[PDB]
Amino acid sequence: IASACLYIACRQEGVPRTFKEICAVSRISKKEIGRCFKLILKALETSVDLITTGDFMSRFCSNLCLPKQVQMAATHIARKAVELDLVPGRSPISVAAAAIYMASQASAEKRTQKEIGDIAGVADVTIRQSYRLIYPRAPDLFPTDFKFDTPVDKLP
Amino acid sequence: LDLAGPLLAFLFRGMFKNLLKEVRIYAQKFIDRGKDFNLELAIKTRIIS
Amino acid sequence: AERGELDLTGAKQNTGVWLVKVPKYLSQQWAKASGRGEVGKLRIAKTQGRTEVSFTLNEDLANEHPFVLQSVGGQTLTVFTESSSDKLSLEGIVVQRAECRPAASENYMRLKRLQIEESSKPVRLSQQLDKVVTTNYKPVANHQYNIEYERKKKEDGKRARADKQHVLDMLFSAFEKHQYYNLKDLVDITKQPVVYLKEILKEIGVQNVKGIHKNTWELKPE
DNA sequence: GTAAGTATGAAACGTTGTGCCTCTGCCCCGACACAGCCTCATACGCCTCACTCTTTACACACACGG
DNA sequence: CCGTGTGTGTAAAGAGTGAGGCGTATGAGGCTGTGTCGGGGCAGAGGCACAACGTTTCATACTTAC
Repeated sequence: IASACLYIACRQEGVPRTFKEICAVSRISKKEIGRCFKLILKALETSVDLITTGDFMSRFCSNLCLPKQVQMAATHIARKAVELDLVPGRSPISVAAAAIYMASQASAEKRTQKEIGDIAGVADVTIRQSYRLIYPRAPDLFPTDFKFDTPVDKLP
Repeated sequence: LDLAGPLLAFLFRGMFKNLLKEVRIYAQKFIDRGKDFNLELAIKTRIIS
Repeated sequence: AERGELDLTGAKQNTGVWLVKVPKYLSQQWAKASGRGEVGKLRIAKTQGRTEVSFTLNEDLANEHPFVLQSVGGQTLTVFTESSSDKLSLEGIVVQRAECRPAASENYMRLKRLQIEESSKPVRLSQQLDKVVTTNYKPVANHQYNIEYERKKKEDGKRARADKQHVLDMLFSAFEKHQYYNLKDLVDITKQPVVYLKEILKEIGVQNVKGIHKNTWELKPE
């Protein structure tokens, strides 16, 4: 119940965390955290605004050593990708991880899928799946005024 | 003369002993239950802070 | 003559030995090879009314150690050895004590400073960390212990309700081992549901109030 | 007129007395099977690929010696 | 001078680990139901470590006969 309340409060104040970021702190697994979250939302007769991909951008890119420019680039990529429906029905966290990966690979500071998965708590397979959907549309998602040393025109 | 350092070191050992006592109590509950314990969850960070 | 007997023959011969205090670097160099059978030569020079003791370091070992004697009348010292075959013997009696000092004074401290610094390597100090740690509580769906416990609970499964005859036979068979059993301990031996086990135990067994620990079940119906 | 006890003001340990935890059951549950579709998310597993030092083979070479 | 007596290139096995993608399996969730049983903090016994007068003791002057 305490873990569910903490998750609800974090979601409400506008700095939502992921269930995996509360499980890593609490002594229970994600399943019970989610069950108690739903039970509390049902009992309290309250609701929480749906999480957006931009909410996990700042924390994910601050845990990583990415600069602020790469953070803004990833946020813009993810927002445009969700607007363009390139990732239909996929969790916002996977989309955020894919945007962070592409922004890091295109920028001077490069990060592999493993580190991004550990930071965001997303399996590298999910990162690849969410990255291939937005792979062909890499350039138009980037900010127009974006400096880089590794061309956005070529990426893994 | 007990300056800031030695004064702070006096507090830290009392607060660190509580931290080590707390993890012992937390671990003992899980070990007796038969299940291993998570180290991150055993540590009470508010004790020192 | 026994295992604990001490071979005091050395004392009978009144053999004399010298006790020497030397620094670690001199012994450390000896400990380097420690198997060549030679580390230096001990030179003693005597005059009409004065005696001086000095030691010279081997040239190969290096790649003056003056000795000062001390009075031994204030304390009597003896040297004994324990054989690996459990045969203790007395090597002899100390007749003189000596100490070794360094010929150099200024640059000698430099070697000591290195030793003090070298012994300071295990002295761990707090390290400043440029970036706050963000790996603590890294996101994970299930704790490794939590999945293992869930798998173990699913594997062993719940205890089943065995037939009364089999449960009764096990209870009576175990009664011979000890007069009284605890309900919790008895459950493990019988491996039956607590409610079901209690009903069976109530049907025949009874609980007696004991003033030493607490009221415990007695397997004897009477 | 002391003697054998009579009274009196100190210590001193101990037996109920008082707490002080410490279990002991005991209700009070959730989670097991398992039914379809459903979509996304997580885990496993297995063979194909890589590669890398370390030999492994084999045509050829270059003296060597009697 | 044709025997012999040793080197050398370089990809070819020989292991020796190691890695990566993919495809299958799993899960979680709503739901609804039905037998049953451990569980993780719980309302109620149960017996010991202090604990607090207290009952006896012990000289030490005195009480009471004798």
